[PDB]
Amino acid sequence: QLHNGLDFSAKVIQGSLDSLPQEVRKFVEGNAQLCQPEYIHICDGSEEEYGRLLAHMQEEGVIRKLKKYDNCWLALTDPRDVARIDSKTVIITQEQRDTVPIPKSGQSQLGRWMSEEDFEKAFNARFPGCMKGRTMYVIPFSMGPLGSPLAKIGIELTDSPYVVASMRIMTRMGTSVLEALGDGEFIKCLHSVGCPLPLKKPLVNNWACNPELTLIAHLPDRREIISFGSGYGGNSLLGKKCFALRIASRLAKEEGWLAEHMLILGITNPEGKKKYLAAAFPSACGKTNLAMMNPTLPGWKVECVGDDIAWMKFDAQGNLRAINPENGFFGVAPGTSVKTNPNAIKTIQKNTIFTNVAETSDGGVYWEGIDEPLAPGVTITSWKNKEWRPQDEEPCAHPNSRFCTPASQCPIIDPAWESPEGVPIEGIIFGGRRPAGVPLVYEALSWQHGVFVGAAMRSEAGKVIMHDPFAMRPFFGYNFGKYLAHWLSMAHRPAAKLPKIFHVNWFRKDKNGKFLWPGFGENSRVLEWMFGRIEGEDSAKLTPIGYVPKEDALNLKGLGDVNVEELFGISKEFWEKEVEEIDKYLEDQVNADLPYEIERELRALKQRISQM
Ligand SMILES: Nc1nc2c(ncn2[C@@H]2O[C@H](COP(=O)(O)OP(=O)(O)OP(=O)(O)O)[C@@H](O)[C@H]2O)c(=O)[nH]1
Ligand SMILES: O=C(O)C(=O)CS(=O)(=O)O
Ligand SMILES: [Mn+2]
Ligand SMILES: [Mn+2]
Ligand SMILES: [Mn+2]
Ligand code: NA
Repeated sequence: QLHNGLDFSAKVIQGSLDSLPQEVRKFVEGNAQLCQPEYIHICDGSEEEYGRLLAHMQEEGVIRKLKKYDNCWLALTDPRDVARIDSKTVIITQEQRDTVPIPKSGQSQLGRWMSEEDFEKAFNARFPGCMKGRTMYVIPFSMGPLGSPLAKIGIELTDSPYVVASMRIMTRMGTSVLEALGDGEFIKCLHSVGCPLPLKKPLVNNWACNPELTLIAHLPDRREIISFGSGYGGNSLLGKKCFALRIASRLAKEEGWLAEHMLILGITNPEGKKKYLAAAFPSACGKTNLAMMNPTLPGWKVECVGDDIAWMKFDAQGNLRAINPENGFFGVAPGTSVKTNPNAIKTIQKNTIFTNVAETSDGGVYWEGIDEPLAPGVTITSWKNKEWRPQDEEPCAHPNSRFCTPASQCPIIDPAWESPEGVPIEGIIFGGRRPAGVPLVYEALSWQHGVFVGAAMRSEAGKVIMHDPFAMRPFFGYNFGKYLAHWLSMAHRPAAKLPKIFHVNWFRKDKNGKFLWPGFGENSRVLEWMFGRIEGEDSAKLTPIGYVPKEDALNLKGLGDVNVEELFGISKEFWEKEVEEIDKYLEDQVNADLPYEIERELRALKQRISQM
């Protein structure tokens, strides 16, 4: 330097720029030059750092301590910033077609491309000076066990202490990650709440955000994620959806693996045999309930590897090995109860951050569907920081409110959940909310059929049934047609042991709007059937849509009131409509990039339905 504006050492309040690997230093200092933070804090991941940052947020009114529990905390947000926001989420590539298929007639629902030129303008209108008066925290983090051949490293720069705290839970972060990285590659993650000091606009609820300029961008060819204006969830905790789905799905395509919106569980039967399964359901369709299931069937055990994201790669032996790249659960709070998710209830009463839930007067948490009475006298403060009564029209918790809890605390966390080699997946499950037409469970006829089943996924949002292929509609890092081809190519991998593919529906309803299946821990009975089918058991009957359980194949003991005929009913009329809708969707949305085999599976299903 000819002056003193490029070396930021004097502003470092933890760590040392000299200690960092050369490329990490360049990333930090270049963005410090741009965003103009007051200080730079290089995170070490220590309990001391974590304790002190929580206390600082507490001092500032940014979080409250939940005194009923052990080291639990509550953040209430600006109501403008409450959710991952797909409408302001983009992927930048040279050519649009690499990001989304060019649709035949419509607008793509499979992604949102932005040109390099448009992104440069958007970036320049946002980031220069955006951290003025704030600390830039440098978060070194591993997605996956440290040392796993399947793990990847990120560096997230943020001006949000809430993001630091939450990333310590949801990733493996701190000094050991810098040491593991050395001069290797890493995903560059840049985040700002977009509220430089002095504040140009009012701060609502002590929650810094800039909704008008919110933009969550992914630049896969530059290995960069750049996020501005939201402090919330998937928009700010950049390891989770940004990295471990959007960027990682593209990396996966390049490198021969898969990055999916799937839980991973281990299930052990009464004969002491264990298998791992993965399942892809959309948001609001119960991955976290399944991943942590307390099975009702005697002698069965479920253990949780992860509840949301799976990274999977065939090894040299042909086994599909999966890791959970996360380090915690970022679970939807409302609807979580002792009956719907008793293992979550156990997990979240220590070392857990809650966002947008209600607070009880004794310092506890509350939400819709907690299904748990309060003692007379105990009152509730809503997520909008107002007194709230059970008879009020508004909910006490935001519908997308979340807990953020360490995975190591889960009482059924799988003993191999941090195994660097991953766990061998033997079945993959698809599913969504279908109130009509779709049976409780069916099994695909082939790998190709099963990829089609993933592709054809639909789920209830006046009710609207929308498409959500592979539970990845918000999350494809690249052209969905090419993603299909990538999944199909797995069948041609020498020695591959391709898992059995199933589709489930927990949500079928009778004519009165009542669920036909009780669900939750009773889903263990469906898992039992899958288990047997993986073992080769003669428990399946062929239908037009795939294999279903034979009469009397499901254990229905302790239920008895279940209407199996309606629950497993397959209507020609319904399935004719269904195939037409899938046809129209794939034709428009995937168009010139629809693989031959998926078109063939569509034709085959239409043909089988035609013979009913
Ligand atoms: N009827 C029924 N509902 C279920 C079952 N399992 C989960 N649910 C419902 O699914 C919702 C909870 O699922 P979420 O935690 O939002 O789903 P998720 O897949 O983990 O979502 P993300 O965390 O956003 O990826 C609640 O409405 C539950 O009542 C089931 O077996 N039967
Ligand atoms: O939306 C999902 O599927 C999530 O798991 C929440 S967030 O991480 O996108 O905020
Ligand atoms: Mn979940
Ligand atoms: Mn999710
Ligand atoms: Mn093929
Ligand atoms: Na707040």
